[PDB]
Amino acid sequence: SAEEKHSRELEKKLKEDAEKDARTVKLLLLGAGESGKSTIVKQMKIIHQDGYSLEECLEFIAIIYGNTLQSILAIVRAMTTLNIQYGDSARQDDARKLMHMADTIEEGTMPKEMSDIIQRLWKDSGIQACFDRASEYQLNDSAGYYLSDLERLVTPGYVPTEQDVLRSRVKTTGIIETQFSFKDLNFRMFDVGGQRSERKKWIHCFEGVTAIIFCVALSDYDLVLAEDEEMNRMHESMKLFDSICNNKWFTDTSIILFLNKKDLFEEKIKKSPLTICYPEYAGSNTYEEAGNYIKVQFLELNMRRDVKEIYSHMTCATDTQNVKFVFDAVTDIIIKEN
Amino acid sequence: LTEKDKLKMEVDQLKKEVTLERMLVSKCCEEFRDYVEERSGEDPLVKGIPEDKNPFKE
Amino acid sequence: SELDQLRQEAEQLKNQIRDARKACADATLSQITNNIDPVGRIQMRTRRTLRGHLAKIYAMHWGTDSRLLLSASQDGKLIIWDSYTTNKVHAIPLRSSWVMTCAYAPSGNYVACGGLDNICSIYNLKTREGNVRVSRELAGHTGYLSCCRFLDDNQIVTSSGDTTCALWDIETGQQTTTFTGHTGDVMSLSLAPDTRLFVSGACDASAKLWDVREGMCRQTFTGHESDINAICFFPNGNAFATGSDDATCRLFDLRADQELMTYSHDNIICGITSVSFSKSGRLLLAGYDDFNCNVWDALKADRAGVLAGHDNRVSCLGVTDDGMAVATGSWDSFLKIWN
Ligand SMILES: Nc1nc2c(ncn2[C@@H]2O[C@H](COP(=O)(O)OP(=O)(O)O)[C@@H](O)[C@H]2O)c(=O)[nH]1
Repeated sequence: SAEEKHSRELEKKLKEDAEKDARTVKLLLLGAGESGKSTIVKQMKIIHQDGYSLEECLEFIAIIYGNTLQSILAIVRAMTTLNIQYGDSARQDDARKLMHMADTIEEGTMPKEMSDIIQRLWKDSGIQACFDRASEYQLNDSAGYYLSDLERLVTPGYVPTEQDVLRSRVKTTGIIETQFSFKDLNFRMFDVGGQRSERKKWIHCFEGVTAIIFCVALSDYDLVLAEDEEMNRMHESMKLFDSICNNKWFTDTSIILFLNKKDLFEEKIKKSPLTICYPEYAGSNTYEEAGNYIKVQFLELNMRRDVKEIYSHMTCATDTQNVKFVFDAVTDIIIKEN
Repeated sequence: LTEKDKLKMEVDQLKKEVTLERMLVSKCCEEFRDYVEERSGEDPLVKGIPEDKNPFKE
Repeated sequence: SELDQLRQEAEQLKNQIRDARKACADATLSQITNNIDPVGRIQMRTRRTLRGHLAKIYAMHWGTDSRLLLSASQDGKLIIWDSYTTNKVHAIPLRSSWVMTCAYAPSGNYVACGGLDNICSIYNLKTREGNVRVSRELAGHTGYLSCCRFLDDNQIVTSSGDTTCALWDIETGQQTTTFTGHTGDVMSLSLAPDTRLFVSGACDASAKLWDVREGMCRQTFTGHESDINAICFFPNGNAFATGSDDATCRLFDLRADQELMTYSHDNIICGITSVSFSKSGRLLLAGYDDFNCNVWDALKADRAGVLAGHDNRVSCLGVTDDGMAVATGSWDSFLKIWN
């Protein structure tokens, strides 16, 4: 029969999908906002999928300009909130103009007049003093990155580099999945992204994934939530991990901890005392001790019956070689364990 | 804002609902019952289906 | 104070709603139906086991011809089956495999689905065979798509984890109306037979009645202890049933603005995932986390039967328009037709 034949056709295709699914590694990325999940996903494209096309990089210019403006306005508004005086009075007029322009120009654009003001502001000592006190307000991680190289970004013929792309941040909703081949296997990595809803209603969807990569921003140890300036970001991240690690749907799941932003952490640890996060901390505020302390705080949240080890890695998600290296280590254990 | 405004709208919905003209349970129930009783006798899942009229027979 | 005085006026208005509710509570359905003969032990047999999905099935919906139905699985496939012959009509590869719902257009011309991608995708069946043409992607929700139902070929209502429901103009992909009010993820919705009203169930443990043309909430129904995961309109459009994580299903009457009956049993302790009335409305069938579908006597609240056959949660179910069969979907990757 025609219908019967068609059904047989569909079935032979379904049979392929099953064979393929059998040889596929599923990786669920989890972690608080700004922990490094989107960046890891961008790295999979750069490392395992031939990076970004010319046009794709060009599409990132608007995002990069948005991020850059957003960063400077944050510092500028903090001048008032923190009561920090400009190094040069003339900067006041620049700030006033920049703020008017901000809600006048099209989103994602960077006029010469704007960049000129931004470069002048960036050079001011008051602005620099405010920038160093980022912990006290909400500032993008890439603020210094883009602002320090603003001239390049606005030079005609400018084409975003992979690092420029990696440093970007775009607001999106919905789950994001990336698929690729590596080590003669298929990989499916997903990040739930902008998911405004209760986790309990969807977390079961991931029962059975090959492994969970939990991202923690080491540098969040002295930051607070944008929406709740009373919630320490690291405490929030710990609650998230506690909830996930001890969840009934992941009793025997392989979990790997990515202690991310080690580069920002390494610099911050020389400025901020870890005790801001852990009052009881009695170690030395060094990259070694402090980072190990944070690692232990997270690992100790694991109350699972199956005591299988939760591997930890100090990472810099924006560093392609670091990620390529860690991911290579990670995948080896997975393949040689699952 | 937010907390107050979500709440201000909460109370704003109640005010509307509080003016609901409710019907008697018994009338509702009786009408519910009569509806079912008029057709349960022909409900395939209540009565079962003679094999010859069952499209899901082998 | 402002907040507190608001907390006050709200509660006062609430204790005022119940009293009004009591005022109309002169009797109970079970009293009114006590003189009715029991339906006896309902014994349905598995007539078909639809095998094809590679993973958990999360949703299904019967075609209005009571023969074709579509199922959604996180294997990233939307399959359209001929339940009579068991022949697969289509096996649509979705852009996102994290689907949580699917609908069949009354016309049979389109199907729709969505999930963690927060989008409701429309597919044109009257175009491609096997796979099919994605005709529209309705973007707008900021939380997962939990349910969707076509009113016709150009309109569809959706419920989301972002706590809202919406009406969409398909040809435009625009949201013609947004339904705000629930304070918890909306898990399910059901259209009144005349498609002029609809009800939704949510994690705020309440159900709400909505006017589709006027976009506002007419009534809100409370009673459940936990999240309402399923909801369904009763055939006469004067009532509907809910299924909740609290191990109970409930029957609510619109006109009386309250529940008429609770369906439970001390030995049934898990959550409900779906609900559906049989053609006459005599039976209320529900899917449970414990792997069964329990059949309830809608009028007498008696557990009349059980549909045991799945080896994992029954995630969805549906009764055909002609009332001849019930289909159950399960996390065990199979769908079964019972008669
Ligand atoms: N310097 C630095 N920036 C990072 C690192 N990991 C992520 N970022 C940046 O921090 C921001 C937030 O990371 P993203 O991946 O968007 O976080 P997500 O919210 O978890 O998706 C982005 O601007 C990233 O480029 C890291 O190790 N070092």
